[PDB]
Amino acid sequence: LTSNIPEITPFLVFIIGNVPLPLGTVTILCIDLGTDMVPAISLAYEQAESDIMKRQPRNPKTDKLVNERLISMAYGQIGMIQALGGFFSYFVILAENGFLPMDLIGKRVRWDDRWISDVEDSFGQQWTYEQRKIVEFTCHTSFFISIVVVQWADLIICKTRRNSIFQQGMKNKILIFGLFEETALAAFLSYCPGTDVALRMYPLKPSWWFCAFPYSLIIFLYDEMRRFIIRRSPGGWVEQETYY
Amino acid sequence: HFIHIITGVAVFLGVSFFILSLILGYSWLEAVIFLIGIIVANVPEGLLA
Amino acid sequence: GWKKFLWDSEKKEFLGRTGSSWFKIFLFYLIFYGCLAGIFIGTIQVLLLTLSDFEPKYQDRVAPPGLSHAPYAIKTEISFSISNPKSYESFVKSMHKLMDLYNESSQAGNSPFEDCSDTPADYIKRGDLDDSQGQKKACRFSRMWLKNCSGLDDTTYGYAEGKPCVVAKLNRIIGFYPKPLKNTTDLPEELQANYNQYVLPLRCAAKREEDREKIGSIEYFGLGGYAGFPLQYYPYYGKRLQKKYLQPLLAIQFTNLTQNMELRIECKVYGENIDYSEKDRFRGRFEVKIEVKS
Amino acid sequence: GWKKFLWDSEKKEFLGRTGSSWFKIFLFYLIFYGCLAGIFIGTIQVLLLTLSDFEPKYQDRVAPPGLSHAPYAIKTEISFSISNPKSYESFVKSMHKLMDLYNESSQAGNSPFEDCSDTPADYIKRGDLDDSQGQKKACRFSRMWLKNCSGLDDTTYGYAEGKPCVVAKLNRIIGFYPKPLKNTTDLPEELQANYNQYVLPLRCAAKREEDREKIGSIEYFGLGGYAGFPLQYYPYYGKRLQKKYLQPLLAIQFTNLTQNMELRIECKVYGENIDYSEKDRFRGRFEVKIEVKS
Amino acid sequence: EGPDNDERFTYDYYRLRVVGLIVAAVLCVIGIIILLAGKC
Amino acid sequence: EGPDNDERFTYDYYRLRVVGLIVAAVLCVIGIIILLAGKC
Ligand SMILES: *[C@@H]1O[C@H](CO[C@@H]2O[C@@H](C)[C@@H](O)[C@@H](O)[C@@H]2O)[C@@H](O[C@@H]2O[C@H](CO)[C@@H](O[C@@H]3O[C@H](CO[C@H]4O[C@H](CO)[C@@H](O)[C@H](O)[C@@H]4O)[C@@H](O)[C@H](O[C@H]4O[C@H](CO)[C@@H](O)[C@H](O)[C@@H]4O)[C@@H]3O)[C@H](O)[C@H]2NC(C)=O)[C@H](O)[C@H]1NC(C)=O
Ligand SMILES: CCCCCCCC/C=C\CCCCCCCC(=O)OC[C@H](COP(=O)(O)OCC[N+](C)(C)C)OC(=O)CCCCCCC/C=C\CCCCCCCC
Ligand SMILES: CCCCCCCC/C=C\CCCCCCCC(=O)OC[C@H](COP(=O)(O)OCC[N+](C)(C)C)OC(=O)CCCCCCC/C=C\CCCCCCCC
Ligand SMILES: CCCCCCCC/C=C\CCCCCCCC(=O)OC[C@H](COP(=O)(O)OCC[N+](C)(C)C)OC(=O)CCCCCCC/C=C\CCCCCCCC
Ligand SMILES: CCCCCCCC/C=C\CCCCCCCC(=O)OC[C@H](COP(=O)(O)OCC[N+](C)(C)C)OC(=O)CCCCCCC/C=C\CCCCCCCC
Ligand SMILES: CCCCCCCC/C=C\CCCCCCCC(=O)OC[C@H](COP(=O)(O)OCC[N+](C)(C)C)OC(=O)CCCCCCC/C=C\CCCCCCCC
Ligand SMILES: CCCCCCCC/C=C\CCCCCCCC(=O)OC[C@H](COP(=O)(O)OCC[N+](C)(C)C)OC(=O)CCCCCCC/C=C\CCCCCCCC
Ligand SMILES: CCCCCCCC/C=C\CCCCCCCC(=O)OC[C@H](COP(=O)(O)OCC[N+](C)(C)C)OC(=O)CCCCCCC/C=C\CCCCCCCC
Ligand SMILES: CCCCCCCC/C=C\CCCCCCCC(=O)OC[C@H](COP(=O)(O)OCC[N+](C)(C)C)OC(=O)CCCCCCC/C=C\CCCCCCCC
Ligand SMILES: *[C@@H]1O[C@H](CO)[C@@H](O[C@@H]2O[C@H](CO)[C@@H](O)[C@H](O)[C@H]2NC(C)=O)[C@H](O)[C@H]1NC(C)=O
Ligand SMILES: *[C@@H]1O[C@H](CO)[C@@H](O[C@@H]2O[C@H](CO)[C@@H](O)[C@H](O)[C@H]2NC(C)=O)[C@H](O)[C@H]1NC(C)=O
Ligand SMILES: CC(C)CCC[C@@H](C)[C@H]1CC[C@H]2[C@@H]3CC=C4C[C@@H](O)CC[C@]4(C)[C@H]3CC[C@]12C
Ligand SMILES: CC(C)CCC[C@@H](C)[C@H]1CC[C@H]2[C@@H]3CC=C4C[C@@H](O)CC[C@]4(C)[C@H]3CC[C@]12C
Ligand code: NA
Repeated sequence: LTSNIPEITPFLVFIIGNVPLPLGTVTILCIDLGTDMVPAISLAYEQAESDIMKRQPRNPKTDKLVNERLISMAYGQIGMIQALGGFFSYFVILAENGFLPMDLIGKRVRWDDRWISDVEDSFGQQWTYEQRKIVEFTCHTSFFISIVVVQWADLIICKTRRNSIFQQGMKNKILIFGLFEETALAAFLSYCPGTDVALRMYPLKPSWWFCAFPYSLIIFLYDEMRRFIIRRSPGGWVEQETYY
Repeated sequence: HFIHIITGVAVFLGVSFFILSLILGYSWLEAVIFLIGIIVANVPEGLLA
Repeated sequence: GWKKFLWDSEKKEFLGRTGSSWFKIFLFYLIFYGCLAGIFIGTIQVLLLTLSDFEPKYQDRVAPPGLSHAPYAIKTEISFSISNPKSYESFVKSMHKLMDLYNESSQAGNSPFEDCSDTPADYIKRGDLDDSQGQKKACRFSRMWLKNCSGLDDTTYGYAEGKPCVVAKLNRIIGFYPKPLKNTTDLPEELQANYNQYVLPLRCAAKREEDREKIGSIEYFGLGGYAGFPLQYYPYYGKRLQKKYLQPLLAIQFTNLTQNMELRIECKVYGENIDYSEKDRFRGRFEVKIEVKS
Repeated sequence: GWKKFLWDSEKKEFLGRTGSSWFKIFLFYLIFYGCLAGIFIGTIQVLLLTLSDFEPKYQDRVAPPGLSHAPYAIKTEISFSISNPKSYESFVKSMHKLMDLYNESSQAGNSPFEDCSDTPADYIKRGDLDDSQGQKKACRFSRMWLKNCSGLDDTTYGYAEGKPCVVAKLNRIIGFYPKPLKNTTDLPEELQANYNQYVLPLRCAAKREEDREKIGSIEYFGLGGYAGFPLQYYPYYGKRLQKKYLQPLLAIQFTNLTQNMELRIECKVYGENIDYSEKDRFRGRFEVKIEVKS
Repeated sequence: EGPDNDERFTYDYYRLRVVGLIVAAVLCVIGIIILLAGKC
Repeated sequence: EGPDNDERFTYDYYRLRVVGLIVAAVLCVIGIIILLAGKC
């Protein structure tokens, strides 16, 4: 439920701020049914944190499976950071090719037209229609890769609901395999010849792959300090506000 | 219960971007098409499987 | 249910929480989103510091250059009736919009428009891409050079009596030097005559072998009377270093056009650093569908 | 030079810069140091969240326990004249400071001092190291138990007529259970008699073989009359969980002490989780130099 | 930087794709190794 | 946690020193390798 935000926010900005389209349909589908599945199917193999045979039976009317405390995390805090990282990589790709952030607001009408073969950028160059479309597609590819990068820290902060990573431990071999495969698939979809023809995903330059790293570390640190006050402070604000 | 929750935020975000698409200028065909896109976009294909 | 979860009067709750909870949550999200905004802004400022103002870091997506045209035809079709005047208005409005930038009133004084050779010439380098010698100077391009398509004599530009014009233009690229083909034994048929090294040739033809006969006399107008672009207007130094810069233009009159029939005309530029693409139908060449139905 | 670099009146400079520079630099350092302070404070708050309030994370540097004493002797020497009263004042003030904490007035009511066996007994576990059952309860230790060194009869405690006392004390350690040596054939000579499993024995002697003769009768006073510490006062739960806790004490009277001669007396505790160190002369044992010069 | 500055408009995407594939492959292998390490 | 909780006051400094020395040694070697790599 965390990756839904960095998947819907781009269209909301496409209609509101009038910027070119950041994320494509063929990228959302490749994430939802590809990358996300293996790491999430692996989360099931996780061991206990405390003695489960000690607590009383759950209540059916009050304790649920999906409560608002979860929505506040996935839709409210982690997914938001994921969206910021995706938009960051986006603006970087468009700024390095000639389209600065000040000139992107208000361009969709001419950025989409199929018959305007002269679109001036921030430096005065004239871009044909297919040329600007290739850049938009390369932005979809890097946005999808940014999503994978942030899913790393999301799978790690989702491994433990309360306990710390330095306590439980990374003894789950399936989760490790999920991260490795999740990265190999993204690299394969971008670098294989004939992918920019079949699926419309162009190769990335090596400096772009590092635009989502800081957001991922931040997600890890935020959730780590989150899962700390809950331990030291039982019954406080952090508990009745963020404990799934 | 989970399905209920999900469908709630999807129809809330759609009704909100419809009123917004009317305060900015878009025609009714675009505002209606936008609503349908936002709702369907809030559905997770693999969580049930 | 319906009523209680909305407002109960014992715990003084609205929607589920009390007065102090909505405040704790609102304050938390205000601080959280504020930090998020500040971080995004800082990471965007370092980006403004990374790039240069006089040159795009990557110039591989725009090469070779395209070939655009006025008028603005949708689906690459120019269809209009010689009787109904409200048929070619959308075209003339565009043609006029393009030529309206070459008015002599705009090009006046020593700066930043200097007088250049009335006959095609070689390149001109105004230094490097720096701010040392201020705003560079660009060559002047007069309207009158285009003979029968200038909007100065026949405002309509030809659409009035079944003789249309098409002003072709080469896409502006920073630091791009046009290189024409040499006089060696290998050269297209057309290009042999009037080889002026300093001119980049543009030549239109028919897409299909049949249409050849149905297309009449393609009369090109340009600098010096040649069917090309003079190399002296290059290279382009970019907006920041060369504001008030005019790119050459080439007029094409499709005289003697068969009536009531769709004609597919493909125009193509030739040169070394010019390459076409089977996917982009505007890279180096362009297609136009003309049908003067009357 | 001397005058100009101090104040010139053309550029309106003081010490070298103008008015606006000192402000730019002062503002920069204020913001910089402010960020530095905020970062250091945040990294210290996460540290306050890491550790526990009822238990030190690392307890390897304090084991086994030491053996301190009152009085407070500097260089481990107790030298005083039996005539001049202003000679043993610094000692009595300390002895008194230590015993002043075992006043009966302080130990009153059911909490948190419960009455314990008047004779040595076994350990007592008041649960785990949690806050569930509130403040734990500690056993009462009466002053009078120490017979001739209590400051209740002879305030001076003995220093008045050439018979001093030494109140020995075992260093308080959280969760430390004292373990005495068992009755097996291997045990020191001294310890054989009066083996009360529940008592940790303390026995003093002479450092050198010669001094033996010059040392008189070592008379130990303690709980039950034994020369040790009762196991019932353990373990210690820490200040937070056991405020108002009293540790056992053992009085030692060095009767029949030779006059005008430095005597080296070494006291030593015995037990399983007790180990001495050749570097720390206070780990388990202690040394005292006594010289009652009169 | 002169007429023959043609390099300013070229990028070796071929070599980049080759390396990116070598890397993807290695990561895939390592993953398999970790997955099967213990069932042998 | 009971009388025989003796482990709560012990630390294996020996093993720690052994490992810390193995590591220091490795780092020293690697350094030499980098330094002389090129003069052969
Ligand atoms: C670039 O130059 C353009 C042309 O400049 C003219 O020719 C050059 C060589 C010089 O001699 C120069 O001095 C000339 O002006 C210039 O555009 C021109 O702008 C004027 C001023 O608005 C226009 O005149 C007005 O024309 C209309 C009717 O226009 C008919 O024809 C045009 C095509 O030419 C069609 O597009 C229209 O739909 C019409 O069919 C008149 O109604 C209007 O009346 C006004 O003036 C009269 C007095 O004369 C008053 O009584 C009225 O109340 C009105 O105020 C004007 O006479 C002229 O049409 C227009 N030319 C073209 C081809 O559109 C352009 O602005 C210059 N641009 C720059 C950036 O310098
Ligand atoms: C271009 C811009 C991009 C925009 C992107 C938007 C992305 C959207 C992100 C998130 C969507 C949020 C939508 C709301 C989600 C609410 C979750 C919810 O409805 O979950 C259902 C819970 C049920 O939970 P349960 O089963 O445990 O109950 C058990 C009860 N038992 C046991 C007592 C019976 O019901 C409840 O929580 C009660 C319902 C509470 C509803 C609160 C509504 C608040 C919504 C908006 C507020 C905005 C105000 C802004 C102004 C602030 C002031 C400055
Ligand atoms: C600027 C860049 C920002 C990037 C942000 C995203 C980062 C997310 C990716 C990686 C985060 C790594 C976090 C490291 C955590 C280490 C924790 C650890 O070490 O805690 C030690 C545990 C505890 O042990 P214990 O005391 O319980 O044992 C008891 C044994 N008894 C029972 C026998 C006594 O020990 C154990 O877990 C057992 C040993 C497990 C060893 C795990 C080693 C593998 C670690 C990471 C794999 C790499 C993933 C890379 C993904 C990229 C793909 C391209
Ligand atoms: C762990 C459990 C995993 C479970 C997941 C199930 C695994 C699924 C495995 C395989 C399904 C993938 C099917 C992909 C089909 C791509 C079809 C394609 O590329 O056809 C190319 C067409 C050609 O068109 P044309 O003839 O007009 O060209 C004329 C060009 N001229 C004229 C210029 C020469 O182009 C087009 O249709 C253009 C439109 C492109 C449409 C792309 C649709 C792809 C949708 C989802 C992809 C998700 C798969 C991700 C892989 C996951 C691996 C685990
Ligand atoms: C615990 C979890 C362990 C996980 C381990 C996963 C294994 C990682 C596997 C492979 C990573 C190494 C990749 C090396 C590839 C170099 C290839 C190369 O030749 O690449 C050159 C590019 C420069 O490209 P250009 O655009 O300038 O030229 C383009 C010029 N044209 C296009 C015209 C040709 O450079 C590049 O791609 C730069 C490549 C990225 C640099 C690696 C950075 C490593 C980051 C953090 C590691 C720090 C470890 C610290 C150790 C602590 C020990 C306690
Ligand atoms: C690119 C993405 C960047 C993202 C960076 C995000 C950084 C922002 C992180 C935190 C800022 C939010 C701070 C909000 C403080 C005001 C909240 C407040 O008003 O709270 C009131 C309560 C005190 O009320 P009570 O509980 O006594 O009353 C009991 C009442 N009843 C019964 C309801 C429980 O406050 C409490 O409990 C104390 C709880 C305070 C919350 C601690 C959360 C700390 C989380 C993260 C900080 C770590 C940042 C690491 C970043 C590294 C960057 C490289
Ligand atoms: C238990 C132990 C397990 C161990 C398993 C080990 C598995 C093997 C490991 C690695 C194999 C590495 C293979 C490297 C392939 C290099 C292919 C390559 O360098 O091709 C480059 C050229 C295309 O260049 P271009 O001129 O068109 O560039 C565009 C130029 N412009 C656009 C400017 C005009 O290729 C061509 O022409 C022809 C390309 C023909 C198709 C090659 C297929 C390669 C695709 C995928 C294979 C990799 C899978 C690795 C595992 C992934 C798991 C998910
Ligand atoms: C580019 C520059 C390259 C530079 C490379 C330099 C080479 C580095 C050489 C060696 C480093 C590895 C050291 C591993 C030693 C493990 C030994 C071990 O058994 O240690 C256990 C301790 C846990 O101690 P305790 O107190 O819990 O138990 C005490 C229990 N008693 C005392 C009772 C016994 O654990 C520990 O010391 C934890 C040891 C530290 C964990 C390593 C963290 C690595 C950090 C960043 C690297 C990330 C790379 C990501 C890859 C990107 C690829 C592109
Ligand atoms: C071109 C290629 C170049 C290649 C060069 C390779 C060089 C060789 C590489 C590595 C050699 C590794 C040697 C490992 C030595 C292990 C020694 C060790 O584990 O000893 C531990 C014990 C002491 O334990 P304890 O019970 O007292 O602990 C205290 C217990 N409490 C305090 C609680 C009572 O040792 C003892 O008893 C006896 C100790 C006897 C003295 C051993 C000397 C080791 C010191 C330095 C040698 C390392 C230099 C490496 C390079 C550095 C370059 C600057
Ligand atoms: C323009 O095209 C016309 C045909 O539409 C050419 O004139 C024709 O010439 C043939 C002889 O070859 C005569 O039989 C026809 O009667 C002519 N028709 C007309 C309408 O004149 C004409 O030669 C062409 N002119 C140019 C310059 O290409
Ligand atoms: C205390 O020490 C004194 C010696 O200072 C002991 O008394 C001496 O005993 C010897 C016989 O062994 C006599 O010759 C001396 O005259 C005695 N001197 C004095 C001052 O009495 C005495 O026995 C010791 N008492 C104890 C309890 O140890
Ligand atoms: C850790 C968090 C809370 C720090 C967030 C720092 C914020 C407040 C900082 C980070 C980068 C900063 C921006 C950096 C550059 C500029 C350009 C200048 O012409 C106006 C101020 C402006 C726009 C700054 C405003 C304050 C800013 C956004
Ligand atoms: C990147 C920089 C500028 C961020 C610096 C953040 C500073 C202002 C933050 C970081 C950690 C914060 C502290 C965290 C915990 C506490 C304890 C609380 O009982 C009083 C506030 C106090 C003392 C906070 C004051 C503000 C603080 C010091
Ligand atoms: Na989803």
